[PDB]
Formats: sequence, C-alpha cells, structure tokens
Amino acid sequence: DYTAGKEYVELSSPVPVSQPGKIEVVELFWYGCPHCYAFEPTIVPWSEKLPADVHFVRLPALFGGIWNVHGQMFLTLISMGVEHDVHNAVFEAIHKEHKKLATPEEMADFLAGKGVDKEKFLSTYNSFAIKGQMEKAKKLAMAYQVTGVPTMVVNGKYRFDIGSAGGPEETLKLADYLIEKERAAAK
Ligand SMILES: Cc1ccccc1CSc1nncn1N
Repeated sequence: DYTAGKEYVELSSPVPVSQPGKIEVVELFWYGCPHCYAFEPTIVPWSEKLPADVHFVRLPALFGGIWNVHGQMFLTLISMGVEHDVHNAVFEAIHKEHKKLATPEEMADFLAGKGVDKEKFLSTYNSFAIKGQMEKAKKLAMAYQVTGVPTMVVNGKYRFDIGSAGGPEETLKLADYLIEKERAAAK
C-alpha cells in the first residue's frame, strides 16, 4: 500500500550490495545522533529476527568532523569483531554519560573498560585497511544520496527514513515490505 516517491524512493542507479545473494538492509547512522540512539530499541530486536536470506549492515555516515571520528571507531570495532558486544555501551557513553569519544586515545581508554584490546584498537584504527573502508563508506553514502540519519537502504535500491515512513515501527514494516519485493524478484 506504500507509494514509490512517498514513503520510499527507488535509486535510479542501484548500488552493489556487500553480500551478493542476500537481500541487503543498510542502516546509515552516527553514534552521536539522538534520533539514531532513540531508534535503537526498535531496530535492534527487529534486526535480530531477520531470516537467513537477509543481510543487515550498519554503515556509519561519514559526513565530516566528529561523524568521521565516530565512524572510524565503528569500523575499527567491526574489524576487531567486537562492535556487536559494545554497540549499546558506546551509545550509552555518548548520550547518557556525556563522553565525547573524540580522539583515539579517549576511545581506547573507554573501550578497554569494555574489554577491548587497547593496542589492537589503536593499531587497527590507524591502519590502511580502515582508511580504505572509510573511503568505501563515503562513496556508498554518496551513491545512496543520503543527507541525514538514520536512513535505511534496502538491497542498494530503496531509500527511506523515519520521517518518510511515518515513525520507527513504520520504518521497519516498510523495510519488511521492500525485502519481500526483492525476494519475489526474478534473478
Ligand atoms: C563497504 C564498506 C565500507 C565500510 C564499512 C562497511 C562496508 C560494507 S557495506 C557495503 N559494501 N557494499 C555495499 N554496501 N552496503
């Protein structure tokens, strides 16, 4: 019952997906974004209930300044295989504890409190691989033509956000609908 152009738009140039063969769902976010923080209790449980042919990805929006710093922290944690376990703690630190997490040294100190290897965090943060991932994330956001967060993209093809869908639960119902649209498509 959704209308292309209203609750979601279709990208005229679809973007490749991270895991070919699965229906991708991307949430573009920034740890410091209050709406992103407020969306977490809705999107997190939904993301954990997704079927086997769907691949949920968080992608930091690297829109400059502190967004890039926090995004680089995110990618470092993903690379280390620890982001899932400290995800909520980072949001809480920033929004409830008023921690800035604005330099790698501050990040490492905080994250060590959550069990994250400090030396490995710092080495990874400054690594060439993370530089490459930052550039890829920037190029992806440009391709999605995203200008704010949180924003969802399904299968590199459909872009929508909380405002366009009409609320947080509505956003995920819309995601479900678009996932079904893609599952039904011929390949
Ligand atoms: C490509 C990258 C860079 C940085 C972090 C995570 C990723 C994987 S996400 C992705 N890759 N191709 C489409 N798409 N959504």
